[PDB]
Amino acid sequence: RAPSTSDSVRLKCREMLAAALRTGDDYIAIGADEEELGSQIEEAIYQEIRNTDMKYKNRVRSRISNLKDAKNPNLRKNVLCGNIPPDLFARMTAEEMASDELKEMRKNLTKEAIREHQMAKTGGTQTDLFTCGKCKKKNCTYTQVQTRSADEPMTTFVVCNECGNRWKFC
Amino acid sequence: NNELEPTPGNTLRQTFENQVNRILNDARDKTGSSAQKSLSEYNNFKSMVVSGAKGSKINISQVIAVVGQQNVEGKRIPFGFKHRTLPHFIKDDYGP
Amino acid sequence: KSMESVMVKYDATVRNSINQVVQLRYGEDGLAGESVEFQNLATLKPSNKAFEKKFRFDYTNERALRRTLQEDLVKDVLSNAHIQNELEREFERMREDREVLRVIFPTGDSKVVLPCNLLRMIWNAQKIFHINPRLPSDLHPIKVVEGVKELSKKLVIVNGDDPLSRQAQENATLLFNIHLRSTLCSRRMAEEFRLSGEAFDWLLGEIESKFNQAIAHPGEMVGALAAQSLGEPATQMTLNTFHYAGVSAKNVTLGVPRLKELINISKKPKTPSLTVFLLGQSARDAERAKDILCRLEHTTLRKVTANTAIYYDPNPQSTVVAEDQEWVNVYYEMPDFDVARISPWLLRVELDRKHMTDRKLTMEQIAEKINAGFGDDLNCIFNDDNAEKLVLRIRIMNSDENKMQEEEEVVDKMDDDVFLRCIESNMLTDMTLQGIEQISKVYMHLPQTDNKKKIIITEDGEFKALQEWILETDGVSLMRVLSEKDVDPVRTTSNDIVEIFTVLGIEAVRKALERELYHVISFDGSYVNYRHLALLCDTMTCRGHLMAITRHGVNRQDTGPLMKCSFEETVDVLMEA
Amino acid sequence: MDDEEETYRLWKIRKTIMQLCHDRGYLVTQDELDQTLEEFKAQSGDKPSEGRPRRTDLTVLVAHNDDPTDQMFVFFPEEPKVGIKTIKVYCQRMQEENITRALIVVQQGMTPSAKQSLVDMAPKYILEQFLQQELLINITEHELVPEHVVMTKEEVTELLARYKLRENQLPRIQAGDPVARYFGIKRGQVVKIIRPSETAGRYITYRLVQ
Amino acid sequence: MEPDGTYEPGFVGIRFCQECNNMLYPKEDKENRILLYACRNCDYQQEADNSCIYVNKITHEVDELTQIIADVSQDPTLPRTEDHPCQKCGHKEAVFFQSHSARAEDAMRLYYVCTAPHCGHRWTE
Ligand SMILES: [Mg+2]
Ligand SMILES: [Zn+2]
Ligand SMILES: [Zn+2]
Ligand SMILES: [Zn+2]
Repeated sequence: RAPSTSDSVRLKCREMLAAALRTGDDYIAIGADEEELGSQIEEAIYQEIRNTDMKYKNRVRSRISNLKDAKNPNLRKNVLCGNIPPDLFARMTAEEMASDELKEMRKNLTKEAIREHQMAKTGGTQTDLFTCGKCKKKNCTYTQVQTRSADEPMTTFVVCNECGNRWKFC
Repeated sequence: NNELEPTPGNTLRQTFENQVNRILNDARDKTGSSAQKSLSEYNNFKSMVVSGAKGSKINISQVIAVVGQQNVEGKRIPFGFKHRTLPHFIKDDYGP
Repeated sequence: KSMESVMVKYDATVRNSINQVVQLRYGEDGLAGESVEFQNLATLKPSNKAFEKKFRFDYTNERALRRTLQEDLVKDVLSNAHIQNELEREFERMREDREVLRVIFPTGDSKVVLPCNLLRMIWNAQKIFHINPRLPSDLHPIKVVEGVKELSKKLVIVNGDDPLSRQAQENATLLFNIHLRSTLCSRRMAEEFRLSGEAFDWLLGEIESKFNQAIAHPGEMVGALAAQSLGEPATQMTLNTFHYAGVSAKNVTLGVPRLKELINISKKPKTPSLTVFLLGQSARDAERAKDILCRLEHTTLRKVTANTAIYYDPNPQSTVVAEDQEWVNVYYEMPDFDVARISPWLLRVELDRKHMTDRKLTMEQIAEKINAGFGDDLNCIFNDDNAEKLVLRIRIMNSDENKMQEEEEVVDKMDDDVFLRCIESNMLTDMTLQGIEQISKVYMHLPQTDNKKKIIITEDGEFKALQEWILETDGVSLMRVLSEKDVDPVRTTSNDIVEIFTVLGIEAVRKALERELYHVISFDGSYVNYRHLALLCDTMTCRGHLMAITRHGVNRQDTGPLMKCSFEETVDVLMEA
Repeated sequence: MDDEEETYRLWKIRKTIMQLCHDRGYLVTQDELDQTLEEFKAQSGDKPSEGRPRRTDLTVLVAHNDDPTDQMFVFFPEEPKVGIKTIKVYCQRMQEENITRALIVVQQGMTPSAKQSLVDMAPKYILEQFLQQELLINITEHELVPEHVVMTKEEVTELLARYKLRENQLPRIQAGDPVARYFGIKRGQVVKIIRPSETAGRYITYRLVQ
Repeated sequence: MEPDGTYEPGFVGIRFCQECNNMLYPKEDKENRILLYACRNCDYQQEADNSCIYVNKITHEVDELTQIIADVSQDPTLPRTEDHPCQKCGHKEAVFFQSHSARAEDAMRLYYVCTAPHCGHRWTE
């Protein structure tokens, strides 16, 4: 039992959602009432927006398109078998609900790679020779600059980044 | 083979150029460290470096062990010619 | 030529030629730069238990011969209640100073320049008096305590019989005074230095004489002296040599080119940046940091777009692109009346799914952003996020009622395709989706496993450091980056100076400018004594507005014409005078 | 906009101006100081966005320095750019209430005639201008900015005397300086700046406003 | 349909005028759903074929086996390879090289050109 509406627009949006659920006739091998469920979906959406706004229409329409996916009928089957209530369906569980293999894996591995673009980032000049005179760690850096010179000859300057300590070969 | 896999904060070209520079610097430093050790106590050269009179460890490295990667403007020798540094080399030779 | 007129005056406040005050005692402390030396501050001692163990003079003394060691005197003073309260008066003050000193040096560095090396002098007392390091002494601790009070009074650098002057005296020797008291504590003398009473007496006389000698001489041309002392290491090392470090370092100009950039008060630095710090979960999680970074990163639609196309399709319900046909099924109810009004010229955009993911942006936010920017005229619709191809479908609408060729259409019959290119030109170049203003395509995501940052205090009292994420950015909009959520509004800083002034105000420039100068000098490895740098920055800010040391900076100063003519502009200034 | 993030902004500028009022010496509740966004969301009822006030009603009175010169008033206009007309109506409200000092926090830009007229009304009654972006944070908590203390005219008299100076000989600070603006201090007055130091450890300086 | 369908709708600049040989521009017929291309200086007009008149940023016209003219193989300063089997002829002697373009882009991928007269065939690896 779901509340009917007297608005022409809401009624039409309901049959469109029912029409979207009728795709592939999956509802048949379950025998569920896709029109009532669609009405509950629409009502549940309405409970959040409470307007006939574009943002409501877009949200319904994006629900519709995601239900119309030919690459993932198993999502629709999951909704049709009542494993996903309409109030849940009202809000996405994923940025373009794609759970049930294929796209979620692809989206996840894509989430791996874009997070991979930060990981090490990039660091370390890299000699790891001398040991620090403060925090006693051997992870250290060296500078080589100005040759010959007059009174401050080319010396090896060693800095411990690890605590900003700086010394020379001395 | 296109299998190098760029470091998270560089392009593929920059990663390669960073990586060879890391290895060739690492090479000079190992052979450099090796000669300072192989030297004895009587080497007057060690007496001038150690007192702090003139020169440095890297100076010792350069006369006896190996001079290493020359540089200009902060990177390896430029391709003065089309895809070569001197006419003597093959085109697009990124070796040492 | 800028500093030359600055010198110590006989009341000791350093002033320039027109007699304006630069500092109230030279280099903030009255001490000349010839006789100061590096010293360690014992008192930054890590654990609270070790500090209490080391410094507190014991009263719970062992019932055994306990105390006849080190001193033969304590048999005399084991019973005095007053001596117990007075030492407790000393230790609580030390523990209070200890708290003040942590605020002074947030970096937990214990190396400071001071006059009169107290360890070496104390070591000098043991040497001369021939004090056995393992015998009982005749020294009295109250003598030390009162002697140290007496010695502090003796160490006056400027007279103070006045409460303001008395306060100016107390803070202007604070760092030396805590150093003195923490080193010359009763337990320190007793447990470690073993000095005798006359030995202590000589030690007071020595610290007294060398400290008084150390003070700066009024008359010194400290302005001239400071300018050459900074000038000299600038001659040394690195025209423009590069130092490979982390991901960054196409960053901050190094050396003399940075000295010129900084000192000129450049409106257009060669490499402006902000070091942004993060808070909450965002200070320890990579993905959270990714989210804040995304909001910050100035991305424009052009950066995001994979492809564009323009198509001739008057009626969607017969689309020239047969594959688009399903969105028409999808979008028949999308304002169904004005499909009779939309122009037959079509714009189509294709978006990359990986790149769109990295910005974590949604298609509806873009449609709403572009719709809001251009207005209701620019009619936008978009696709299902789960499609393998990402597409944005754009037409252009009008105001319906008013467009009936009233006169000749106030557009001058501009071609509509061509106007659609102008929409595409501007739509890409202008649209600042999520990212707001100019920090450019360039961000850096750094782990500070590097330097001396993100350190705090702990229940142990020690300066356990954190390792946390920070964001280096090539950018200038310091003001907005502070305003954003999860960005630490305390530590976030810039290498730029003109922007620091606008946002934070003249005192913050004095600090940041000293830090930036300090930073170039440390890189080049050579050390410059702090007084000299403080004096330069103070000379530059005194007027209120930043005084670049160039003819458009220092030659606007209300100094006399005859000085200003010998600088650069010469004839023009004499003509103007 | 029409989003909760806006509330956070309104909340955050409210926190900053309250700290500013507090730092000028005015009496304010510590509970107001501690008031979080979730508390605010109920305590002012920032509704669900669209409805009424989150501004005109956010408008607040503050009245507490220890010396009873009586109230200060803080106003948050609605429109993106405020015209002289709204300032004038506001002026009528402050006059009829007989306010002592007004702080105006504007949404975006400023009419140049409004700034001018704001300048010209100053000798009669005194009047401040802040852009909202400058109040989205609290600059006084930044790691670079030292402790500023406004001095009372008498304490300055004692300062010039004890050093034997003249006001002109002092170091200077712009009137239009962000910290000067933040205290809302007027031209001619002196501000005492206290700094951490690498040698004395603590160094005290003074600045004349001009 | 499929995402495998190549992206070449016909960029197309020239098919200029047939009479005075100047450039054609699109222009509308609201009456017949037809695009027309007209010379601006004459009355000549003709319908367009594709509704496409402009695209930008294929972002990947990788240009890997195009423009690279086969005569490149005669160049003595390019590295000959003993690496065998041109993919067309049963003969080794491929000449190879990086990028050779300022969009260098960042490519490190080798391009191989067979050098014996039986091919001229080129291919990436
Ligand atoms: Mg010499
Ligand atoms: Zn270290
Ligand atoms: Zn023609
Ligand atoms: Zn072949």
